[PDB]
Amino acid sequence: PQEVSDIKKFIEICRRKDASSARIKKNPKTQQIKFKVRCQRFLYTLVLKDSDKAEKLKQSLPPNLQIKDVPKRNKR
Amino acid sequence: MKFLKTSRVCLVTRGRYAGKKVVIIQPVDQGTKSHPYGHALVAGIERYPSKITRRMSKARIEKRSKIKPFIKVINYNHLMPTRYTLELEGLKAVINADTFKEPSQREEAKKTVKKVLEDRYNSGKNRWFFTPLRF
Amino acid sequence: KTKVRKSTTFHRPKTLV
Amino acid sequence: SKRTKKVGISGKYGTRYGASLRKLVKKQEVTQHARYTCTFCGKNSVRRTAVGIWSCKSCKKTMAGGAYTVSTPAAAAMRSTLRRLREITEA
Amino acid sequence: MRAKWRKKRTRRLKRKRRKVRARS
Amino acid sequence: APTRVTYRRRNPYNTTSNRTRVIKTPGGQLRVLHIKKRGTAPKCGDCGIKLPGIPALRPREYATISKPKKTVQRAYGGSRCGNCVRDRIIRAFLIEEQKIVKKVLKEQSQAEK
Amino acid sequence: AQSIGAKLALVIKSGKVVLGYRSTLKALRSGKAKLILIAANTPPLRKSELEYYSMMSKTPVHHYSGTNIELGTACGKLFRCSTMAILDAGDSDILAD
Amino acid sequence: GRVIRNQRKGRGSVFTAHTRLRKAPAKFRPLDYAERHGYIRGIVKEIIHDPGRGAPLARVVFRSPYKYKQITETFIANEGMYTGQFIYAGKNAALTVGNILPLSSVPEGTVVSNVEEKPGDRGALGRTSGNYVTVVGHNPDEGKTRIKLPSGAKKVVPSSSRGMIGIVAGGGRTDKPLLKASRAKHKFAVKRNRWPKTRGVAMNPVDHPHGGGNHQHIGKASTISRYAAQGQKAGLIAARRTGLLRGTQKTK
RNA sequence: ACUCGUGCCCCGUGUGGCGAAAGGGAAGCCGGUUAAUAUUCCGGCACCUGGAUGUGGGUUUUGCGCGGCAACGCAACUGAA
Ligand SMILES: [K+]
Ligand SMILES: [K+]
Ligand SMILES: [K+]
Ligand SMILES: [K+]
Ligand SMILES: [K+]
Ligand SMILES: [K+]
Ligand SMILES: [K+]
Ligand SMILES: [K+]
Ligand SMILES: [K+]
Ligand SMILES: [K+]
Ligand SMILES: [K+]
Ligand SMILES: [Mg+2]
Ligand SMILES: [Mg+2]
Ligand SMILES: [Mg+2]
Ligand SMILES: [Mg+2]
Ligand SMILES: [Mg+2]
Ligand SMILES: [Mg+2]
Ligand SMILES: [Mg+2]
Ligand SMILES: [Mg+2]
Ligand SMILES: [Mg+2]
Ligand SMILES: [Zn+2]
Ligand SMILES: [Zn+2]
Repeated sequence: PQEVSDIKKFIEICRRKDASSARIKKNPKTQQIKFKVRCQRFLYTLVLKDSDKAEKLKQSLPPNLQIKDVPKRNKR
Repeated sequence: MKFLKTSRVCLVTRGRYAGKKVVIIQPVDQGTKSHPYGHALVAGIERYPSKITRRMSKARIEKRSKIKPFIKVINYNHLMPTRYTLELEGLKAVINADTFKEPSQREEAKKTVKKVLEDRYNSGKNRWFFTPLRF
Repeated sequence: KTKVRKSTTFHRPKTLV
Repeated sequence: SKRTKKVGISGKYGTRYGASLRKLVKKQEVTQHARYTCTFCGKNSVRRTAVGIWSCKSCKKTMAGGAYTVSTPAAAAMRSTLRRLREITEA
Repeated sequence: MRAKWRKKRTRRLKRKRRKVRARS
Repeated sequence: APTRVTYRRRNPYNTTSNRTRVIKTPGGQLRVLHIKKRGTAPKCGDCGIKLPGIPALRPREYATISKPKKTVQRAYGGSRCGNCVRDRIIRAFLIEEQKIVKKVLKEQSQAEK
Repeated sequence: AQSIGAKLALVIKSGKVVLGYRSTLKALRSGKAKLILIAANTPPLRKSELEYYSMMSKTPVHHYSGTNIELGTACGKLFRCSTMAILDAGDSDILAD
Repeated sequence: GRVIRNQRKGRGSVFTAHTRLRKAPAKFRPLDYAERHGYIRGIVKEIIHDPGRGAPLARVVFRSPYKYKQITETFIANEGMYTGQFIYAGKNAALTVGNILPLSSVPEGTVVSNVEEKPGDRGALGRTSGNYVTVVGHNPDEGKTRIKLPSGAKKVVPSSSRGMIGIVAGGGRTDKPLLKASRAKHKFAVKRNRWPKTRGVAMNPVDHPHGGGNHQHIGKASTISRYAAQGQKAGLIAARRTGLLRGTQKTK
């Protein structure tokens, strides 16, 4: 797994043919939002502190991608 | 007396250009603010001309006889002086310690060094300067 | 009159197969 | 603080092998464990590596010598005789 | 580098040259 | 907490290839991990010291890392240390110069007749 | 030869000298050296390098007959020395011969 | 009875020589054109120790006159040689320690080592620590040289044989006592299976000629004829005399 | 290279196999699961070797990269016998 620094590169990663899916994980105790995209070789993570760009970023993603919300206590 | 004049031929001893032979353009026997030691400003050869034979064609002769120059400032402790000299009027004030602060100025200086060194080599003088050292 | 030989070792010649 | 009267380096052998044999081995142990001044660099760092090999810790040179001394009297005499034989006849 | 490594690179060049001929 | 461990492979003997170290797992257990041997630094070809600027790996691992990471930008980049390269350049020049003076002196001062 | 030990001690007392290899080379570069001494057991590559610089700057060179150990003692020091330069001769005539 | 101990050693099963740790044998170069008409030089690269031997060895690198490569040799080291030293070999080499030249190019009284018995066999005589041979005289009309050997004997050798100036390094190794059984054991453990050694007079008659008896004794003369049978030669073979040597030894 | 195997051209001092589940040696970790297997099954997250190959970037207008006094650095940055 690898980390992505800025937002512009993370958007360009999600516009790739081998991008299978994406998900959103939020940690309320430490007030973080994590965006993860599943590619052929690696899983890319982007970490955000605020919450006024998360929905802005969410609508900027390509519409054909599948985005989930990572429920607590995922079933086996 | 003094032998580190402005026409002396020396050999570089350390660095990426170790083993090449250079001609001194301007000696600086007292250290400046940067480089507080004895140093010099030189121009040299990085890729020597290739071997040539009486059986080749004119087109192949001219393609093999070309030089790649370079410029540098070096400590005196990283030089080895020789007994040869190369006094060329084309290299008088090509580098003056401020061309090393602008990349555009470096390219212009090296463009001039190539033109002058090339004509002297074709004339047929200072063959020891244009011959690489085997070590 | 004989051919020149640049080595002192004799090798078996090559023939059709 | 002298801590030994006469046995010296051969005090590791206790009361074994006989007095005369301990003396004879003491003569050879002292000279093979000492330091010698290098002939090439000048420093006082030359020790025995193997039974006939002596090496300098500073300038990294090794030399062929005696079993327990850096040079032998027979070799030293021969070098002078060879030097004289060649020189005073050919020069 | 090893000889098998170098053989692969020249093999690709030969295929590309015959294919670019086939293209032309 | 003071739990004992076992090997994870069929070799039960403590050889120079049965190297292990202890870990603790996100499942709260003490286990064993099997590890390789340490790399060795390349040496200079004249004096035999460790070359600076080059990693220490097992021999097969050098086939994958890029070229600029395996060499330094100088004549005899690998395998010579730089002090030795300085000696070679000076020695080559001085011996070549004495060759010319010995030739000229021998030809002129002794074959003038 | 025999009198070098006498002449050398006088230059130490009156004139000025520089000891060592790095400083001797710097003196030759400046062109203010008048006489250098080279010990017997100095490495032959270093010995040839010193002599080539002297040819360039035209200063005489004298080959001392002792090791680096006794070239230092001849200068009154307590450490070894393999080469040296003389910047000025004082009340001595070591430059005459 | 049964086969005695010194007969079993010729079979060679547990009595062979240990050779894992030895790298090469010590020989001159093969005699060639350069050494017959001029000289060539090589560089000493290392001085090494090989087990089972005194007398350290030297690794020397030469250059090929006919091919673009270099060749590494293994000589025996003379006292005074060092790493980084040039040595010379041939007819026109100089009279310096470590050089190799034919005996016809040396004056009388010089000392050499690793002397060939015949020109080209690469060295047979005087190759042990602290030993040498001495040149005695010449005979130019027929081409022979007289030499003296470490045993004290005299020999005549063709003048084209080669030798190395100096004495073999290794000094006076045999001067200090071994002083311990373990020290002798370590010495032979890298040579051959010959240690320890049981006395024949302490075996049974089936084992050795000195046999048994109600006291330990030999029972007959211990000097054995030269022309005896294998299994009988146990003791002093073809002994000219016996007893403590009082005076000087007339033979030379 | 073959029209298509057939035909050409170089180098040559040397030229077999078996023999180690403790010697040398390319590459995998965590969680879960069965009555009985798991570093092998399920989930997640990686790596190595071999083979084909296209985009992005790099170099070259006078042909095969720049920087540092230096030790050396940088994502690349021709190289047969
Ligand atoms: K590096
Ligand atoms: K029998
Ligand atoms: K033999
Ligand atoms: K035994
Ligand atoms: K016994
Ligand atoms: K008794
Ligand atoms: K008895
Ligand atoms: K194995
Ligand atoms: K099952
Ligand atoms: K491109
Ligand atoms: K670049
Ligand atoms: Mg062996
Ligand atoms: Mg009994
Ligand atoms: Mg019997
Ligand atoms: Mg009998
Ligand atoms: Mg009996
Ligand atoms: Mg097998
Ligand atoms: Mg194994
Ligand atoms: Mg692959
Ligand atoms: Mg190359
Ligand atoms: Zn030393
Ligand atoms: Zn080195």
